[PDB]
Amino acid sequence: ELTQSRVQKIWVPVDHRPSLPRSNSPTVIVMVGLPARGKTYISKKLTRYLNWIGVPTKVFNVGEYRREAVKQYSSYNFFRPDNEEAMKVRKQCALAALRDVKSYLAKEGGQIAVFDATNTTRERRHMILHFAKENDFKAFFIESVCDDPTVVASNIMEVKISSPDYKDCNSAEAMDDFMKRISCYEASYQPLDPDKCDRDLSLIKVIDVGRRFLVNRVQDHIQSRIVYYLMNIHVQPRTIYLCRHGENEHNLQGRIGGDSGLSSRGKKFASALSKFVEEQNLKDLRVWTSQLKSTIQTAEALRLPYEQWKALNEIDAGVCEELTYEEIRDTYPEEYALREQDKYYYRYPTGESYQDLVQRLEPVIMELERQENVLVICHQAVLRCLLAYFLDKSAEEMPYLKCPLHTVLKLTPVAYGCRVESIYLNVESVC
Amino acid sequence: ELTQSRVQKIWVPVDHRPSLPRSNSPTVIVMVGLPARGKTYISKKLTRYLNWIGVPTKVFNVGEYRREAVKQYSSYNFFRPDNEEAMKVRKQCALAALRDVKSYLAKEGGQIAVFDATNTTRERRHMILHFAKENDFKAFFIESVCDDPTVVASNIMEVKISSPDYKDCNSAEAMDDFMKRISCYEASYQPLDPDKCDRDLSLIKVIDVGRRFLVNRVQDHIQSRIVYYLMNIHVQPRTIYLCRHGENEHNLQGRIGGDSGLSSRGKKFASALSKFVEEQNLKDLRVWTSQLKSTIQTAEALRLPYEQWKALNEIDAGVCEELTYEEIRDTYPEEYALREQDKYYYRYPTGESYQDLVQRLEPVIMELERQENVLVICHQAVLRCLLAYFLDKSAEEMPYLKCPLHTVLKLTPVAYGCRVESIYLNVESVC
Ligand SMILES: Nc1ncnc2c1ncn2[C@@H]1O[C@H](COP(=O)(O)OP(=O)(O)O)[C@@H](O)[C@H]1O
Ligand SMILES: Nc1ncnc2c1ncn2[C@@H]1O[C@H](COP(=O)(O)OP(=O)(O)O)[C@@H](O)[C@H]1O
Ligand code: ALF
Ligand code: ALF
Ligand SMILES: [Cl-]
Ligand SMILES: [Cl-]
Repeated sequence: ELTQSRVQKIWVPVDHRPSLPRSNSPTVIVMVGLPARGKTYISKKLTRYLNWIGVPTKVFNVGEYRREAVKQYSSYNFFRPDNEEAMKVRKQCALAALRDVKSYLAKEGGQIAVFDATNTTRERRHMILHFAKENDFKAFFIESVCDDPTVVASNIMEVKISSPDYKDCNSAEAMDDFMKRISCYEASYQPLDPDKCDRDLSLIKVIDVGRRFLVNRVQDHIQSRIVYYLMNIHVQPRTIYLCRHGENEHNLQGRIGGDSGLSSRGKKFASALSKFVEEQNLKDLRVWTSQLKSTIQTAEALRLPYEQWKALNEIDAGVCEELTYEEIRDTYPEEYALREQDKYYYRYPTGESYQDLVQRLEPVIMELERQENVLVICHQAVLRCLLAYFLDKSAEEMPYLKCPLHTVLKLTPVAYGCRVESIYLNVESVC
Repeated sequence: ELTQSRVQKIWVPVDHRPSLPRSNSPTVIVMVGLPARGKTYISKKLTRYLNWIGVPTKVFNVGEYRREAVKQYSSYNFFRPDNEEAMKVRKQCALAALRDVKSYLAKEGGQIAVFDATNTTRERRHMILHFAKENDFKAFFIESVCDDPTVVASNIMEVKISSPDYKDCNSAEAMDDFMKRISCYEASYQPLDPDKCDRDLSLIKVIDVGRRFLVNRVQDHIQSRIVYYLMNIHVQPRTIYLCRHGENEHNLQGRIGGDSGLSSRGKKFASALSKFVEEQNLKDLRVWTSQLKSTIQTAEALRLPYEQWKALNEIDAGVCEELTYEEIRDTYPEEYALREQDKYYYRYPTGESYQDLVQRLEPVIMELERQENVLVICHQAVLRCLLAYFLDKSAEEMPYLKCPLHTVLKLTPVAYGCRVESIYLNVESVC
């Protein structure tokens, strides 16, 4: 005796509860490396990734604990190794972060805590290891090694000088301060040593902006997924454009899904998309579509090579496919109402949830990380899922993100994330 | 104007051909390392993987060229570095393999050539690099480093002593010969050096049976996928059991697909499966199901924890879902006949192909590589796809593999692959 859950449609054993109804290991990811090595960029982008694929992850940025504890930054003097008081403030900030890590993992349902600090000494890492061990937490280390002066300078310009630590600073003096800050750490810096001392630690060393990796003792599937991700991201700037198919005939009829073709306005969008792309004047631009006709017709207007992904097809509405929202309310009032109250987890009978979409889209996201400029012509539910990943929107908000017809979303890197610009292509469509 | 292809259902631009109709880089993977380091095991298992996911791959095992050129092996004396004639035979075998690599990649449609030899000197690798460069082939190196005497001995016992090179040998003398063979290579062995000399090569060094990896300059998505795979396989023995759901009510009716429940014989299978598993007497056994009721009912009979994968659900027959094969022939004679002539690539309208299945199953296969003992309770088309991967069956044969109801397929490692044993659980079912 199994029953199907109403929202997610999962078969579960009938729990004929008795008259008194009665009701693995979390991981600490330890960032390691000199200042302006990408530790915070990695921490946030990895966390963005892990949350989107359904692993509860949170960043514990010790520098933010320090900013909050100390109130205003004046100089690199705070980071001198001979600075006894600042050392103990720094240490207290780390312990306060660790307190919060313990609470997040052991009491708030978190799976992955990203412990973002320098962690450049064996003694500090021994301290974190002791803490993970006493809490039954796994520990995975990510060290970023970058000795290239151009990359470090560029990192300082891009994220440091505009930091609230330097609000009372100009660029040249910000840069000069930050360079001296970095030199404070150099004498005591003990890089991870997997071939000797760190033999037994689970780690990845990311070398020269991802050109080279050293990987030791991956222990489980989450570490395995983390490593895979870290090995496929790159820092060089690029643009991602996302749009729906031009309006289609089912849009005109208010019928959901199917495989209908472009209306005459959908085809006007497709020509305008073509003019938009040409005006972007990109050296190389990849174009991706789903396998549904409306996206492929749209891409055909571009006269560029394109590639079809079945993983980009619109959410499968199962028994509701091809129905209007009025016929859904009437034939399946119960299904309509379940969906409205739990829109992310809700599965159409014999169809999909947004949650299912996320899993189908995982390889699309991994390949997008590998690409440079890309235009993705897709579908409402798909686009929302992709946008949530790029803009770090939660599961609960994902199915409501605003993704109208005939509008390009243009995503560009700024600092520790993505900026979105909307470009409406001035072609009417149903609402 | 787009038309949908008949077999694969792909939208393509109508090719209104004129009256005269007119009609990237391949990769050489270079194995590196001492004898009995797993080079051939890796070459074959990687190739098995790449072919199953649709990348045409072939192994060029230089040792097999040498076996064929020289006729009978007597001793390690053949591999002495002072052996002028054998050196030139070895070199000629390598060049003949390279000739075949060129032909496979440049003329036969191959994408990945796995060049399986020792390749232990910088001079030999320079030679292969020159060959890839002059052919416009990419080159990716995989070195296996293993200094553990227990692993090397175990490798010799498992694959070497039973080699046709040692047909006129007993174990002790086979082992002794092979150890001296290995020592021939040690003086001239130049390991890959990514931190200096090999700075510019695309490579992975696999260290101590996958405990540690060094990765340099992954150039593209195929190398990226290769690395991911190599990092998630392990050599320790284990068993995989595969079976269909116990017979279901749609089986009884000859209706395909749906989400029907177990018949009374399907439930007798489920109890017997339970007794079969208990008799296997495994320490730890993972159980995986799809999200369709019939597999989950089957797993419930086991009283073990199990995990549901949507990726394990039966092929989606789209418009043919829930129809009998007689109603399919009658309503869709054309679809019936397209399927019969091209069964792997054929997609049901609004449904799936075996090809689609393979893509959905990729993460199931990657996680299976990470596991130890696993029982997968699934569905006919799924099981066939999985079996093809484990038994290295081609795409064309995959949809015909024999996968009857109420029968466990038990897969165990032997040498460079998997052995299958069939265990019928003595419970009748429709045919
Ligand atoms: N692996 C890497 N090596 C060096 N720099 C990187 C890496 N990944 C990202 N970056 C750069 O790091 C910059 C941000 O540095 P940040 O993360 O604030 O450093 P940290 O936390 O180490 O002080 C971004 O400009 C990004 O381009
Ligand atoms: N990374 C590895 N390191 C060491 N041994 C391995 C590795 N991977 C597989 N093996 C073992 O290699 C054995 C087969 O060796 P083989 O592939 O014939 O070696 P080679 O081609 O280097 O002479 C198998 O028993 C398998 O267990
Ligand atoms: F049918 Al749509 F975005 F409107 F996939
Ligand atoms: F319905 Al089956 F194997 F018979 F999935
Ligand atoms: Cl310091
Ligand atoms: Cl030799």
